[PDB]
Amino acid sequence: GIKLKRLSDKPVLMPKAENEWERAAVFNTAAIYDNGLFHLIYRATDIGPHAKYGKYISRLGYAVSKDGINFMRLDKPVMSNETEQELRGLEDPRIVKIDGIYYMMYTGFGDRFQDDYRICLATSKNLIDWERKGVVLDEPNKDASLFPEKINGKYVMLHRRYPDIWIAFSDDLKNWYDHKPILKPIPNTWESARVGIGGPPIKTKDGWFLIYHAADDNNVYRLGAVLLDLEDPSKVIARQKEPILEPELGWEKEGYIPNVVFSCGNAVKDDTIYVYYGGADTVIGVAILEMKDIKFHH
Ligand SMILES: OC[C@H]1O[C@@H](O[C@@H]2[C@H](O[C@@H]3[C@H](O[C@@H]4[C@H](O[C@@H]5[C@H](O[C@H]6[C@@H](O)[C@H](O)[C@@H](CO)O[C@H]6O)O[C@H](CO)[C@@H](O)[C@@H]5O)O[C@H](CO)[C@@H](O)[C@@H]4O)O[C@H](CO)[C@@H](O)[C@@H]3O)O[C@H](CO)[C@@H](O)[C@@H]2O)[C@@H](O)[C@@H](O)[C@@H]1O
Repeated sequence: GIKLKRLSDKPVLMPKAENEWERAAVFNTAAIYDNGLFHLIYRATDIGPHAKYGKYISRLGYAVSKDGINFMRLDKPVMSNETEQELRGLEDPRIVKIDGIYYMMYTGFGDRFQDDYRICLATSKNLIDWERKGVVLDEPNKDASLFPEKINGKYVMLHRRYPDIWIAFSDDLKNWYDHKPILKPIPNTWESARVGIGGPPIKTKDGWFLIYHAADDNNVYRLGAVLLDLEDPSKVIARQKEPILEPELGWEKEGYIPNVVFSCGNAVKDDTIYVYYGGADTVIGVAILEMKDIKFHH
């Protein structure tokens, strides 16, 4: 069925030894195509992103490309660890643009107590200057994004009350209602342990195309695909049984976290989806899917 095609056998972005904030790893990047350019807001750590390596701090960098493969990168992070909720940094951003404003949801990792991580919101007009809007849901949660437009006059968000993908609605982004689970793990498969969104969903004629990730019982992360109904995105029209992307290359299989492909961003240019993904929580790669190749067996 659906399979992402890698544009390169090499990463499109790698850590940079000269800059402490991105010395160890760059991964799990937001992505958006705007004004003729691919833009990445990428997660970066000073240390390998696991407790076994040390007290890593995640910050958000900016990179830009004309072709979606060769990137230029800014020397400093566009968002750094500023609040108490962000003591251990900002993780796994997802960005959409609605009416001239970029809405970035990210995980603020505090680690002051058990499950001290929260979905936070920041907005920008330019992807460089970010204004914090605070915690979105005051509960242990992550893997969140707005839909790229309002549905029936309402903001809609995906989130992940472990281990399932959830949806919720809001008039003003301040209070949320109609919480319901939309996607769950399937036992004795590649997607048994947990699920979560990839990048933000993409609107097509047949429905909302949503890339999701899942872990198996050996903690191998892969990507999958689902189609949601346009008017009621809680309804799953189709879900592909097989993954669309798996760890295959050396920099996907080996790194700080072995056997991981993980996406927080899918940019669109001329009916081609550019899916950016972290490899082994260490580097960033890219793989494509043409709109016309979005075909579900059901
Ligand atoms: O966003 C922060 C951080 O998230 C990372 O991934 C998430 C998660 O991280 C670990 C931890 O997750 C715990 C729990 O951890 C397991 C184990 O649990 C303890 C105890 O905490 C539980 O209460 C108890 C069950 O009642 O079991 C105990 O054994 O602790 C181990 C050591 O810390 C850890 O290896 C085990 O995975 O796992 C459950 C799901 O199974 C989580 O819901 C729960 O939050 O969270 C802390 C921060 O609070 C982290 O420091 C730990 O690394 O790991 C999950 C997979 O196991 C993953 O799904 C979560 O996303 C990374 O994404 C990282 O990059 C990021 O900085």
